[PDB]
Amino acid sequence: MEGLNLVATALAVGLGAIGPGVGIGIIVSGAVQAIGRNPEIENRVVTYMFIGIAFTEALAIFGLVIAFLIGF
Amino acid sequence: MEGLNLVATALAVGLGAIGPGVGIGIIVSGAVQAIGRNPEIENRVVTYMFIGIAFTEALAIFGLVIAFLIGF
Amino acid sequence: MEGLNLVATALAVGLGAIGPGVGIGIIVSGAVQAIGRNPEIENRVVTYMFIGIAFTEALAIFGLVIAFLIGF
Amino acid sequence: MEGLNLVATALAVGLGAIGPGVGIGIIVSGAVQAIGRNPEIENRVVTYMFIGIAFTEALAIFGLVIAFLIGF
Amino acid sequence: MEGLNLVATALAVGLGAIGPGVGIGIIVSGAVQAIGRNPEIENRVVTYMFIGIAFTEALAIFGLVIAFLIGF
Amino acid sequence: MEGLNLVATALAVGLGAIGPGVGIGIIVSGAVQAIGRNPEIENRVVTYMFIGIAFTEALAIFGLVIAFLIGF
Amino acid sequence: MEGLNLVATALAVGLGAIGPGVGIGIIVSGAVQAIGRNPEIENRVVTYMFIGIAFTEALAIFGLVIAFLIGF
Amino acid sequence: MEGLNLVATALAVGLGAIGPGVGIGIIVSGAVQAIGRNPEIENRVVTYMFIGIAFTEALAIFGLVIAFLIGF
Amino acid sequence: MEGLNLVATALAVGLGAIGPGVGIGIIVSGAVQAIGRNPEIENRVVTYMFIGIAFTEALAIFGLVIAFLIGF
Amino acid sequence: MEGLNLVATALAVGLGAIGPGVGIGIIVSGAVQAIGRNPEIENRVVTYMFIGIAFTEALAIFGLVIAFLIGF
Amino acid sequence: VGALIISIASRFFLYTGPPHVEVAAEVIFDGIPGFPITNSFVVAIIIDIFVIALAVAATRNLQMVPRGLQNVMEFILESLYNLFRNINAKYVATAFPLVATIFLFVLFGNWFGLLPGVGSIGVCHIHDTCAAQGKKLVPLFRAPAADLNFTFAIAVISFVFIEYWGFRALGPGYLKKFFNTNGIMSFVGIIEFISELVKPFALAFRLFGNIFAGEVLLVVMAFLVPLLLPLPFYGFEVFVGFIQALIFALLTYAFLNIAVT
Amino acid sequence: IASRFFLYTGPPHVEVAAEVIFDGIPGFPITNSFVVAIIIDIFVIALAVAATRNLQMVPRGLQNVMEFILESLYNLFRNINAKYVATAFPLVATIFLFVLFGNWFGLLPGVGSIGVCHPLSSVAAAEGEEIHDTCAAQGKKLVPLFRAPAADLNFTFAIAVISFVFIEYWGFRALGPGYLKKFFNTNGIMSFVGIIEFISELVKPFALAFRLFGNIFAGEVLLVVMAFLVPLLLPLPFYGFEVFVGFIQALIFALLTYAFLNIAVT
Amino acid sequence: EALGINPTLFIAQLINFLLLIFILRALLYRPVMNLLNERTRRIEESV
Amino acid sequence: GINPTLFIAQLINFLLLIFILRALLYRPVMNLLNERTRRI
Amino acid sequence: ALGINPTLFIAQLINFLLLIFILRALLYRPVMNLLNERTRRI
Amino acid sequence: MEALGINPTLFIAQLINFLLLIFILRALLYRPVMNLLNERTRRIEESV
Repeated sequence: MEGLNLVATALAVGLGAIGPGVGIGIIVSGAVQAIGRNPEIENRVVTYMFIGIAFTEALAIFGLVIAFLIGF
Repeated sequence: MEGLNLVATALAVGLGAIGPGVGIGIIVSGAVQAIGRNPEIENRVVTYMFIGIAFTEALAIFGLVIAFLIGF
Repeated sequence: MEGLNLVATALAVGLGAIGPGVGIGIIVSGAVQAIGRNPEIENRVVTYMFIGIAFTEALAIFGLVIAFLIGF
Repeated sequence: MEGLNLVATALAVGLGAIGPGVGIGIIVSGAVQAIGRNPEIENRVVTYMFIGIAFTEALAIFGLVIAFLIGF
Repeated sequence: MEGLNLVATALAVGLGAIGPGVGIGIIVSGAVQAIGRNPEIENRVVTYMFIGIAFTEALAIFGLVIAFLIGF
Repeated sequence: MEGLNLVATALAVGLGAIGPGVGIGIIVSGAVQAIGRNPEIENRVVTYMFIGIAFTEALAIFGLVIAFLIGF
Repeated sequence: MEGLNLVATALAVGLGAIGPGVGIGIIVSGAVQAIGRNPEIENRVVTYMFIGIAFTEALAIFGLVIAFLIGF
Repeated sequence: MEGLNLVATALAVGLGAIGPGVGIGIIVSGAVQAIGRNPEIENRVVTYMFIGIAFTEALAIFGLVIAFLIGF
Repeated sequence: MEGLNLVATALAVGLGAIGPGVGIGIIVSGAVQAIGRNPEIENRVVTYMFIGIAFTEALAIFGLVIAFLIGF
Repeated sequence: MEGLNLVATALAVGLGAIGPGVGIGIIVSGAVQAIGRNPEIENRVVTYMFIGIAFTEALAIFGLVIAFLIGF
Repeated sequence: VGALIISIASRFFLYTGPPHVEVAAEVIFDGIPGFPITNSFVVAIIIDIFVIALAVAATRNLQMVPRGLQNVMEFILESLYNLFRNINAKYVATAFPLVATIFLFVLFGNWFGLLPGVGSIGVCHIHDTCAAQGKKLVPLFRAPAADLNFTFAIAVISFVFIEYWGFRALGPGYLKKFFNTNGIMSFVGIIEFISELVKPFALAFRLFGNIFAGEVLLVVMAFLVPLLLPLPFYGFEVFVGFIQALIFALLTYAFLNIAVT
Repeated sequence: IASRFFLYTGPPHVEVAAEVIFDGIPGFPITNSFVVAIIIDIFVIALAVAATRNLQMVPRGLQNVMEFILESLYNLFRNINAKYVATAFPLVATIFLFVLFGNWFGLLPGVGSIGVCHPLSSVAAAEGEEIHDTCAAQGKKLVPLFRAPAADLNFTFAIAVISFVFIEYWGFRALGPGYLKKFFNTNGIMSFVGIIEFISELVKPFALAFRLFGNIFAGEVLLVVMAFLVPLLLPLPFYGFEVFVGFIQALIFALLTYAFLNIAVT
Repeated sequence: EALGINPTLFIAQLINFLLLIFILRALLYRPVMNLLNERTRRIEESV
Repeated sequence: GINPTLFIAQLINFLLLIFILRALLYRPVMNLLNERTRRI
Repeated sequence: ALGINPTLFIAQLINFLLLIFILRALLYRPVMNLLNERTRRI
Repeated sequence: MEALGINPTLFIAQLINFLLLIFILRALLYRPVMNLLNERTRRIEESV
């Protein structure tokens, strides 16, 4: 088919946004609630938040990679 | 067959909006609950909340730009 | 493949409604729950809540915009 | 395909009523729970609740509108 | 390609029933819990409960009303 | 094609199961938790629980009846 | 085509799985938590829990029936 | 078009995994939390927990069975 | 079409990952919270976490093995 | 009808990101919340959290494997 | 009024025809050798005239005790000022004229679209009136928020305002933020930069899409059943216009607040 | 660190199949799964007799490790049902002690490499190598000599069916004719849930067999694929995850067997 | 003249606008006037 | 849609509106509010 | 295919039964006896 | 052997990966395990 390669990039980027987006949302919400409940642990909590975001962000990055493997 | 590029733009934008929307929604809800429970920590909370949004919306933003690269 | 533009418009609008709709619902529920737990924080909560309402919906708006571009 | 317009209008209605439906459900549940504690606050949480609905329903409305722009 | 219309009908009742349905659930659940914590507010709570349903069901009703138009 | 009607009835039944299934799950979980919290009010909440079911299940029935129409 | 009946069977079974599966999960989690918070009422809620399942899984059964018919 | 039976097998297995997976996750999380809150009841909880799984996982198995009917 | 086997493999793996991923996340989060609330109950909470994780991940494993059979 | 391999790779990557993304988000949020309420148990829960991640990411890794088995 | 309405079938008699109003751009109202007066510029001038008229009516005397229209104007201005003070402390005076003018203007623009004859009254270049002749009918009084030009203009003016005030508040450092951190504010910095860049586009598109969808929704509901069916939608739109105005104002001010801090 | 990820020497493809039959010249054919089952039977028996050959106080060495593992399993099963913890212990202990070493044998070097046959060579501009196999001659497929025992749907199905038979027998052992009372009892709504529970009990052995076989097969195939992508330093975390998940599956197979037995008896 | 008027659409819009105004005056008339009077009284008493 | 003359005219009109309301709608009412607040 | 050979299935079942009995008579019984001795002679 | 067939290069990769995994496990998961075994045997020594 003439298309079907733009659709691939679209699907990859979109679903890589679908998953990690909610993942980061839940991570930040829970972490910030923990900050509010117990302020003096903030530092530790913050670190884990970022770590979690990384373990989530990479997934979206993978999707982007697929786009760069088709868009380019 | 011939309009597949339009389907690609639509899929990219829609699926990029599916996830990050819920993510930033959960972020804002958690941050607001943290403000309500402990107003004094509010400042700190807010910053992290925005940071989370900065990440989550970013994914959606990616999808948007993909549509541009596809539609344009 | 006639009518593929209509399918693209429908997909864009549908997924844009899918994501930020739940996002807005979660934001408003969290804000009203925090207000109910502590009324006095309302003045400092609502504004932040509205910010979230204008973030998630933004993504949905993006879809609508793309839809209009696809439709027109 | 000649019938793709019908599938498009069906997707416009069906996909557009997924997010807003859950959003309205969450908003009303949160507002009712926040009414359960401190009934004197009933007024304010109602206001925001309806405001929240007026956002979520809006998204669904878009879908509906798009359907009537395709079906009709 | 006549049968496509049926598929459209299937979507209109189908997808349009997966959003409100879940939402209705949450509404009733929340309402019931609010009745459990504070029985004396039940009446008012019940009101808003039904009000919420009157919105969510409406969305599903939309998914129905176009479906018959698609079927006919 | 000659089989798109089967796909239509399958989609209708499937999505009508998708929505009200989670709706019933949430309603029954909330009702049971509220009964456990306040056994004395059990009867009352039970009624509302069933009412809630009678709404969400209705949506499923709609989808089901569409299959019954697609069947004959 | 030729495999459209198989696709319909798969769609019906799968979606009827995804709905009532989460419904039953939520029902059992809520019932278990209520029992843990109040063992004396356990018996009562147990019946209600099963009743809830007897509805939710019922939906899945419908989907399965649609398989057995399409599968003759 | 080539064999659609492979796509049917894929859809059946995938959706069967989609639903009961989240159902089992919620069941186990709720049961573990209830046990941790009130250890004295754990055995009873465990019983119902497994019962819930015995339902939810069953749905997924159905999909798998359908796959082995189509794939074979 | 022609390469539908690849699409089937992708769909099976993807949806199998979709379901049990959220299931495992919920299980681990709930069990960790239960351990944090009551550190003395960790001994059996961990075992229940692991058996629930196995139950959930079995569905993703079924998806992966089905896709491997389709792929190979 | 020709470039279906790209669509398959995109679907695999995207949905494998969809599932484990939310899984990791829930895991990290729950673990950090448990740490907040009980700091001295942090080293006891973090491992479990990581263990949970090592499972969820595994599912996503599976998708990546397929993306490198059909995308090659 | 009972629920046993028999006029539900008014489409048999009053058939509005297909929703001809679907233009997603600016339509010229008057042909002039200079710049063309679009359908949105005329209504923008009308709303400007109305705003100035109410201002001079409530400000010709400035009575101590507020009564009549002066009380209404004082109430709305005080509510907006209190909201802005809640959002930010010291920069209320700096941004108040912009963020209150934008609120009033887009509010009256949104509420004008619901006026009867907006989608009906028009100029010749079911079958309307002009289509009977050779000249097509183009409608008059298209709400300024429905136009993409006006929304883009107010969005870009808000963007310039936010950037200028953030720069003036935080020195040259605001221009580069803390990109030199390389540990945290390195990948987040570009993310926030692109978010700020897409902020005006979202700000304009929200208003444009909402108002366009409202107008086409009213026309569509007239197409379906043009009696008692679009009353709830009229209520929803008269609500959502004011809500969108307030959201736009509060949002530009909150973006200023997050820019300075 | 990452500069040594040379793929100039790597496998040509990813060979994937179910259990493959060995030569089997006489009757009663034996497969690659039923040579590793025998080898792990020998290993487990030798380990047991070594731990047993000298039993005394103050355990240290093989006996200490065996006692620790056995008492950990005993405590795990006791927490579920202390009445049958000793009546059914041999089955749910041998299941673990066999499946664990079965899964851990698949990770040993040479699994999927030695077969019985019943830089320049690698392709450029590709991330995976294309070096052919030793028994490319005669056009054979190089049937692997050693496979994971649980990676075969025959051994895993066998352990699932023996577990199901054990559960059914010892639920029937002390319940009276109460099984007919748990299912289709026509106690109002209890009839439907009884039928569903009977269906679940019927599909339980299938679920166990499919779960274990799929997990082990997926682990081995992921290892082969990761080796294909990058021969070295890529499948290290995946090897760690595979050994962990093999031990995990070995444990939860026995755990689920005993849990189902407990839910049957009570 | 060049006046373009859609008869049915204009009539429907006018009827809907009149009904909406009537329902608003039925509902959103006492609260807004009461709030205005409360603000007026509060400011007046501060003299 | 993106007519530069049109949006430039709209931008100029909006700037003129905010600069005519400040000296007529905002300065007088803000002065009155300042007098009222400074009165207490 | 799946290769579910009934002969191979029966062979695996017999081998597993023999392993069960051998381990019960060789490992589980002596170790449980020693555990009971060291937990009841305390 | 007339029947033995060995992958020339995949076997080397498997060997290297397994050796690295064994070394890493000995570096990390050999001290806690030995510590637990020593604690158990010392507890049994104390009990006797």
